[PDB]
Amino acid sequence: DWPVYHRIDGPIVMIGFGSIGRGTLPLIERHFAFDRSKLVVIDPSDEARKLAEARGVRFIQQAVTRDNYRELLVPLLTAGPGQGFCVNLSVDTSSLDIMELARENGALYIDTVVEPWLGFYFDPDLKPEARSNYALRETVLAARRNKPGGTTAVSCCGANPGMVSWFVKQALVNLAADLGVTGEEPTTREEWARLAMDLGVKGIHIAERDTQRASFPKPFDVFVNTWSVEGFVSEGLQPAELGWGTFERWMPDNARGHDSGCGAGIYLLQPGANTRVRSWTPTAMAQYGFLVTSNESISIADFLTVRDAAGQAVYRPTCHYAYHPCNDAVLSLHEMFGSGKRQSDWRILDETEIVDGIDELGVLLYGHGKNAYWYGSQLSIEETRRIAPDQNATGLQVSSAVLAGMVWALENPNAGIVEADDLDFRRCLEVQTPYLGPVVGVYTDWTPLAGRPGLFPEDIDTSDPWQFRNVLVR
Amino acid sequence: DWPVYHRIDGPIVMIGFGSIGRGTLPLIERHFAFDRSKLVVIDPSDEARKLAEARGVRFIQQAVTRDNYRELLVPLLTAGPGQGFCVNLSVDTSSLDIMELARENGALYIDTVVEPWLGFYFDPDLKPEARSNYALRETVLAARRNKPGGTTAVSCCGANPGMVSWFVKQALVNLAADLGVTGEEPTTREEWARLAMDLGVKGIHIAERDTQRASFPKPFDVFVNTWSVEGFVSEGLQPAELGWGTFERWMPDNARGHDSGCGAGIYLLQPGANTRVRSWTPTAMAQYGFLVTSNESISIADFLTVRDAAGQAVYRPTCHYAYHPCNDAVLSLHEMFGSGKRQSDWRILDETEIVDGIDELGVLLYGHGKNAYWYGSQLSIEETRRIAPDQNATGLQVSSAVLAGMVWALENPNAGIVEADDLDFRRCLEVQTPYLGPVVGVYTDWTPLAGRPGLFPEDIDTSDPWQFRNVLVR
Ligand SMILES: NC(=O)c1ccc[n+]([C@@H]2O[C@H](COP(=O)([O-])OP(=O)(O)OC[C@H]3O[C@@H](n4cnc5c(N)ncnc54)[C@H](O)[C@@H]3O)[C@@H](O)[C@H]2O)c1
Ligand SMILES: NC(=O)c1ccc[n+]([C@@H]2O[C@H](COP(=O)([O-])OP(=O)(O)OC[C@H]3O[C@@H](n4cnc5c(N)ncnc54)[C@H](O)[C@@H]3O)[C@@H](O)[C@H]2O)c1
Ligand SMILES: N=C(N)NCCCCN
Ligand SMILES: N=C(N)NCCCCN
Repeated sequence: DWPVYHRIDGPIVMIGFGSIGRGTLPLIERHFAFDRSKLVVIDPSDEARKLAEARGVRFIQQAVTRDNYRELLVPLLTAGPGQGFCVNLSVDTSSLDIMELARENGALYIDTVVEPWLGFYFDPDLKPEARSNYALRETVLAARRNKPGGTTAVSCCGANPGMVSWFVKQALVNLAADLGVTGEEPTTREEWARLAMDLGVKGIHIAERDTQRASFPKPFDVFVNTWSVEGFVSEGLQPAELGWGTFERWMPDNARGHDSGCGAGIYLLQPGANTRVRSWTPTAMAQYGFLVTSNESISIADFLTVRDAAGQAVYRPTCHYAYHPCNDAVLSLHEMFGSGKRQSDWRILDETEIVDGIDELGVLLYGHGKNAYWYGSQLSIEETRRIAPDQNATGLQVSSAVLAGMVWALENPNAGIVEADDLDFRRCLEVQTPYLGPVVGVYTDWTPLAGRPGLFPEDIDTSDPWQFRNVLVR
Repeated sequence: DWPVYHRIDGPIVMIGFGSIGRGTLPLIERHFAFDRSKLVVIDPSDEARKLAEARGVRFIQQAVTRDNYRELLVPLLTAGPGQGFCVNLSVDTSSLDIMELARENGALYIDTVVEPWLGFYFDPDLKPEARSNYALRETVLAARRNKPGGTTAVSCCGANPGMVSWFVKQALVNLAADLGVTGEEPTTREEWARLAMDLGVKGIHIAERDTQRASFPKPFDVFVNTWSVEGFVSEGLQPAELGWGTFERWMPDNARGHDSGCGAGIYLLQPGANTRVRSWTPTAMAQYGFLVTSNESISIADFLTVRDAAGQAVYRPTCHYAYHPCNDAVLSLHEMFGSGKRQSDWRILDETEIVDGIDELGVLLYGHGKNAYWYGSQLSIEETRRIAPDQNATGLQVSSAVLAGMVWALENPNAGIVEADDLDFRRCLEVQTPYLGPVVGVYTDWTPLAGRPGLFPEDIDTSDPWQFRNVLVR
């Protein structure tokens, strides 16, 4: 039977009951021991309420806001008798503020994104830099510097960001082993960064192809996706953003850096979901991905940075998302950007509405001696239905990563604010792997210069195929 | 009863029996009197052979090539009694060479495209300019100069190019009445151009939205379209191309012109089917179109050119395609350009495989006192099935235009080499309109600057919304 990993000796407050909350609830019920009445879900949606009622769980129909979050969450999280867990799977709420509240009150915390309070992105006074995930992540890093240690709070532990950080570590270990380099895995950040450097990893794509197909044709003026439409659209309209590698010799005119922080990132003055990059996955082969911002684009690049004695970064990989979402989402983006406005309506594909497909999600490490190596999950919708209810393949990759992060936090409850790169990757993947379907590593000789130059002149760097100059669709 | 317009007393030689041939042959049988045994269909494919045999129509299973076209076609064209008609609906054949052969032998000719002999576009020696439809059109214009008058040959008489030239004329007439511009209806090229000038038409999009949806989900590694995949892909990989208006104040760095010829065109050093433009149709509202080259982009701009005494152009409209193909074609393009190569397979949607949708195809005239005006056809697949067999809505707009061109050529058989702009638009529309479904004019206040500037800085021209600088997606 399914492993029960830990007892939760206090309230479980789930904030948000959308596609991820719905997929995560049954895993929490499955894998943790707790009096069922300890769990309560908070979401303003009527649709969410009706589903919660059907699932028999306590439900509070309320939006968490800057104005009410303390009066609402403090009593719920401290109801006792022991340590509670705030599982934040919402939109429109401040990850940082909720995380800091949980910590102040001794509750564990996890989320899958650094989200700001509602209103954040449509303020007519926020410059593009302030919209970036770099900036948002810096608020979390600052919180950690201000209050080191204390109760564990796991930031950005979904599929991506989240799981993909563990994939990068496993991929680095495999690359070394495949070269016949034996010896202990790295144990410190510095050792991981040096392993990437020593293997000659120039960069990393979070290389995803979602092939889930709907049972109905795409409706006009409806945005369709396999996870949050609101969240995807919001992220898609943020600047394109990437961790910026030391090997890069060119950036677009509209690229910008940051005055402060870890130094690992740049962003482009254009929306990520309307920015294409040339990339590759095992099922897609060569494909376009969208250069949508993601926390791990920065966090992984930062994590794998090697500095000289003077503190200057001398090695860092490029890192960014190369996302090919489901066909209906591709059409939805073309519709949205073509119209200049959000569709009037949206829907998230339910497992009952998906005829077939997988969410192929992995990390593509490139520039090393074997050119490119993709490592990740090929979870199908059919396998998903066999192993976890109320979600599609996209959702299960996320919900199972939340499960893994929750197990890690319960096992390591005094670790302070941590990112996915800080967790024990082997333990997290041991928890998650039952929900990931095939997890495979595949080498390819494909590069962004395959078939180039073609019929027209192009500004390419033929000496270094994986330069962003060659990857970016221009 | 359907009108039988004329008797055709000689051979009817149909070159190519793909999607358009299959839709055109029944209209030919319906609307012309002739002995059925005088029709001959030539196509290399077994698929076509079986379809022609099912119709009891004479079939020759050959590819027409530069090597064989004279020995193959001359006996067919001249079999008598009296004047034959060459109906060229093929790919991979030289429109100019076959046209010249037909003329030399006194046969009428019609096609829907200026196509080169197979091998043309894979010539790695070929400079981009030589790939352009402007160049191909110039070979036809030079043929007309070399041999003025003589037997009628109608070049590029499909839906677009073809029918849309007639829509431009009607739209100009409608604009003149709605704007209160007095004067007799034009009856010469010079008068038409002067009317466009007087109305202040800055430019024209061939503004198309195909909403035909398939009964099956898009297959991986299959290019799906509603008409020729080979043709669309070929055109899609040609340079983006447009008739270039005198009002334009900016062109991109990768734009180029021509050293000779009519002067009406530019092209961009990038593939047209991977070039997006901001455009509009009544059903789509604001949308992206692809800037795919088309003969009429040049022919309409040229036709509507006003010159001073020196022969310098003082007015000319911008004119180009802004094509939003069916959803499966949009996905197919993303797949093809993302992979850097043609899919392994392709299919053209049969009417039996289309669940719903329309081919909304018109002309969007902009820059005048009522901003923008769209005029064209909203033909649905349902209406298509009721009125014509063996084709979808895309096919019927094309096949009915070929019918109109054939009627016109029979009534005007010594007009020499002509384009759709040279034909009597009222007579052609009188023949075609029964097959076009709703034909409507719609004004809109939309402009390419709607919603702009937005979240990010953009290199726009705020002085004049319709500038190509604002239309082109960068
Ligand atoms: N790291 C990853 O891999 C990953 C993957 C998917 C989603 N996410 C993120 O997880 C979150 C949930 O995604 P989803 O697919 O479930 O989204 P969703 O849009 O399906 O659901 C979001 C839910 O939040 C609720 N909500 C809105 N305002 C709220 C408020 N003020 N307080 C409480 N709840 C509120 C909505 O009613 C909705 O049910 C999103 O922020 C998304 O960006 C991360
Ligand atoms: N102006 C317009 O509106 C318009 C619209 C659609 C198509 N077209 C053009 O019309 C033509 C026909 O389109 P379609 O949808 O029927 O294309 P299709 O791809 O369905 O059919 C093309 C046919 O040509 C045949 N063919 C190939 N090589 C040949 C050769 N050497 N000699 C004779 N036949 C040969 C093929 O076997 C096939 O049956 C294409 O060139 C296309 O570009 C124009
Ligand atoms: N990483 C993002 N920008 N969004 C969340 C993506 C989740 C789909 N695997
Ligand atoms: N005009 C072209 N480039 N191709 C022909 C398109 C026919 C779709 N109405």
